[PDB]
Amino acid sequence: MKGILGVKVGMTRIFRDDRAVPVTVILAGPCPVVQRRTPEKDGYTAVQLGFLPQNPKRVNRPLKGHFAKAGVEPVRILREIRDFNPEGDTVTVEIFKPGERVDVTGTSKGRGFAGVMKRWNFAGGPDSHGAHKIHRHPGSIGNRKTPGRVYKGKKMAGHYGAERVTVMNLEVVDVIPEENLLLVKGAVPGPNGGLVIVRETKKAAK
Amino acid sequence: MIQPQTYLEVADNTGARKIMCIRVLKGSNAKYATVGDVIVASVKEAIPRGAVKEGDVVKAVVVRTKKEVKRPDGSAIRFDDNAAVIINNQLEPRGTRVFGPVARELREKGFMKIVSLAPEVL
Amino acid sequence: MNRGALIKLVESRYVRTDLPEFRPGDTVRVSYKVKEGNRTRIQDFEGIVIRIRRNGFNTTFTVRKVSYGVGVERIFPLHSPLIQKIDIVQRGRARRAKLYFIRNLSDREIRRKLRAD
Amino acid sequence: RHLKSGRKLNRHSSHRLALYRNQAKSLLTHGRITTTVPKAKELRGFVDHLIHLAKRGDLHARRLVLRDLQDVKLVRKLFDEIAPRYRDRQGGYTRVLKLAERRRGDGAPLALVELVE
Amino acid sequence: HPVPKKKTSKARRDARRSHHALTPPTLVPCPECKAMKPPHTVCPECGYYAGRKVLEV
RNA sequence: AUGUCGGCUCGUCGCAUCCUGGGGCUGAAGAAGGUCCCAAGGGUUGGGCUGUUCGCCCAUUAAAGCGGCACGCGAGCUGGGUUCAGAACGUCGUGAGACAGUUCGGUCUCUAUCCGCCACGGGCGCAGGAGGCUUGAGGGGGGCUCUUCCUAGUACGAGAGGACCGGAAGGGACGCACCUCUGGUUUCCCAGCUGUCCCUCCAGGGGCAUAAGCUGGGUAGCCAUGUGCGGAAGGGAUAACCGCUGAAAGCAUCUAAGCGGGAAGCCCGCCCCAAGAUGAGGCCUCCCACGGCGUCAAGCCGGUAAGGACCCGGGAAGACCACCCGGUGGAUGGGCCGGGGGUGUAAGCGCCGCGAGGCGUUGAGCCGACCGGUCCCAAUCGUCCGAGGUCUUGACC
RNA sequence: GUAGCGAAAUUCCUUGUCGGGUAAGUUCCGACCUGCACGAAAAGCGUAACGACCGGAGCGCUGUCUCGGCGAGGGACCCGG
Repeated sequence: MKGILGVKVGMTRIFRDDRAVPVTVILAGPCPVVQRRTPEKDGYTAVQLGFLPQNPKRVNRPLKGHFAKAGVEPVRILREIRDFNPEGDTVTVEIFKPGERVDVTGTSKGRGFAGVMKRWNFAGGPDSHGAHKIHRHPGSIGNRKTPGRVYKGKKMAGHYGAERVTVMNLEVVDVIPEENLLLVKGAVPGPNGGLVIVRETKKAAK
Repeated sequence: MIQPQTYLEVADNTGARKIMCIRVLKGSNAKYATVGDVIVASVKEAIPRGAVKEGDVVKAVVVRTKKEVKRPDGSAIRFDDNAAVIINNQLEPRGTRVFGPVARELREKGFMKIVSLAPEVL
Repeated sequence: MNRGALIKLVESRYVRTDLPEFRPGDTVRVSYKVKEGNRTRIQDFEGIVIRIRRNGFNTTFTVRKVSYGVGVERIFPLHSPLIQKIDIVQRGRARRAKLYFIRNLSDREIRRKLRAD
Repeated sequence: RHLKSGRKLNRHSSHRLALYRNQAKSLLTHGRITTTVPKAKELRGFVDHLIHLAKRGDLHARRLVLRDLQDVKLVRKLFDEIAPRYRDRQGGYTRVLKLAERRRGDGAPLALVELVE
Repeated sequence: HPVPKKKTSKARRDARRSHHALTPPTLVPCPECKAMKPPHTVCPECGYYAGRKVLEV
């Protein structure tokens, strides 16, 4: 139930009759650089690692912190919980049989200090009936002397793009082992050329 | 496809080829309307004689001038907004209508009758 | 390499050649013929006769609206690759200026002017 | 909200074009220009284009650089003095070097453009 | 209008001013002459990266 | 000087619940109820009238809650009302005027120091120096629901009518994300057109006609009106209620013995932040115990690319800084090249037509970011801080 | 208190009743008289033309809104004075 990988695109396909809409995530086949066994940690968990960026461009602390079990020369070295790794190197020729289910998370597209009209989806002042401050500004945010404080958690202008985001249950319309491509009928967060890790959940009777 | 308050062609029996859509009718909260959704609606114009004066009658929207994206995956759209008037359950008062033949509307299942009924030319 | 390449792997698989029918134009009075199943699995064989009005490219295409005043106008984008389609026949020449979106039609329509184009 | 794109550039549309064509005249005359850095960056884009058409070599393309710079003495000056100096090389006809001394009273970093020789 | 309500101190004022301050500019020997030079722009005198392209008049 | 009704925008809270759940009782057959009890997690729409909260009134719906919160919220809005000056009607007054009697009018100043809030940093601590990867105390997000259909119109029924339980299938609202599709933008990407002035006279161009002249298109991007998911399943402890055993009341009794079931509620589960959690770091790798100066080598030092920073090239990261990837043992910008993808046949020449134009060379030309290639152009050469960020006790050689 | 007007730039009780409008009218229109406290030069009652008057419908068009999106400029942010 795993695979670290670089989201590539969002591109339609047709299906028998109805048409489906996969994104096309590559999954090259990372070298599990470190088991986290469990005597040593609570997790029991893999630390693997995808694409490879030239040998010299490297602090030697990774040269050997990567050398021990030894894969080769790469950077997207991230960790995930609960997955024995019989293989010396995962690949998804059979990590994922097509048509199962999958749970994807990858970093979201940025925004910079996007405003309140964004943030909480609603907002606005009415326009053109008077506004010293037209349309899109946050409304009042409290109440006099109930506390004299903004209630601590509440909505406000902020920064809404650099966040990690997941998308849970969604269909894997098809693996394709050759170029280690994978097709996941849906959205999948990210830029593209971007980064994503992939795992599982789906128990419910629905 | 959208219509909260609107005008809308009609041409069964009907007082016109025009009616007012009051509030649409599904799921309590509502907002919009696809074909096959019932839409209760007033009848802004009355054909002389005829059988629908100036009241309001429930009726199913057909066509929509809005790009509905099909499951077979393609999308009919036509420069018109035209309901058919309906009675009680889901029927037709008049048996005549002017619209293209075609489907989806039957896939709604509620009214296989209209799709049976709606001809060809125009 | 990269995403253009691999998506052309993936579409070489499905979207494939759309089965080679690659003759756009725009004047093109034309017959597309979609399947559309429905009642009793019946793959009734719908056949539409219409005026191409636009098309949009990029591997996946969409013959864009293909229009026809049945009496009311009805327009029909009709995904060019998809297997839904079966047979296609241009009946017009690929002539007449301005590429696509010819909205001359969507508004002032009328047999007479279209013939004037 | 803007995230991806390009051409991220200051002044004002029309007079942006005017700015470029203007400095382009300058550089294609004197052979080097000293300016604030961003102006230099975009200038190398645009001018590198114009010299490309300069080696493109014919009547049309000549009248297309005329579609820009609009000044026939500088046009032919370019068009026979320059092209041989690049009648081999592919792109990157320009050069840009940041200069030691930020300017008085306005504080811009400066820069030094000249097409390569 | 929504005016400040008071001074608060040499301290907190100097806190703000404190956190301002500024960096020394970078500088390197010139490969050629020497001097300082911002680490790579063509210096005013020894005057190049390679091939002079300045000066003399 | 404590800006007063009402609306917007944002709210959060309680329960004396409108619905959703869970249960007693019935003058409950079933279904629909009635009525009280436990229940605050979510939800409580769209309009007409009026300044209106209020109220009736249409359309429904699971419902269309009641209240707080300076009759929440004007250093955030509107100002319709009402409390200014102008004006008029009614009436009261001999008169100026007046009336919780109406009527039309009638400047809303609001650069933030502090708390609070949202994001983002700076120093620094974490008693060897740095480079990565994470658990999670803890905290937040989320928690909705209807409709048809199956067991079956079966139990119930004397028919019409019609279920519990338990399993699916569909949407509506809302939540989070994504460009493929549909769609919207695309201020200069393409073409057309009008005046005019100037390039050179005609042809072809340019500027100005809003900061795109105007009209048709439009990639990327950014987006909704589009697509995908999500609301749980499970488990624990539970409230009304239902018990099992069971005494003191040698029978009986759900009780302090002692155990059990029992909900959208609580906890965990799912997402997300988070060790400045001073109690993390925990793991891993290399640096080392570099060698330094009057030894408590916790000072001064190049050391130490171990690393790091400065500068640079940039960036679907972005105000700034941060983050991330590159520095010539490069493919990171810019360009050239190839595809894409926009427009929709370039000028030139020829020929046709009195002439506006047509036709052929012509799906041509031009081409912004799109996908790759290509050391042509630049990221040259570079200095700068950098070790004890750990101790006494306990094993242990 | 005559003719003329009346739920009225006058009527409180009040959204007075009836009818017209709208799916729905505390608004306006036409009547009713129950003129609290209209009325004849502080003028009554009409009236074509006219209004930067005030009220009420209807259409045409639209970001006023249903919910908003996007793009340019000018400020805002960063640097220097």
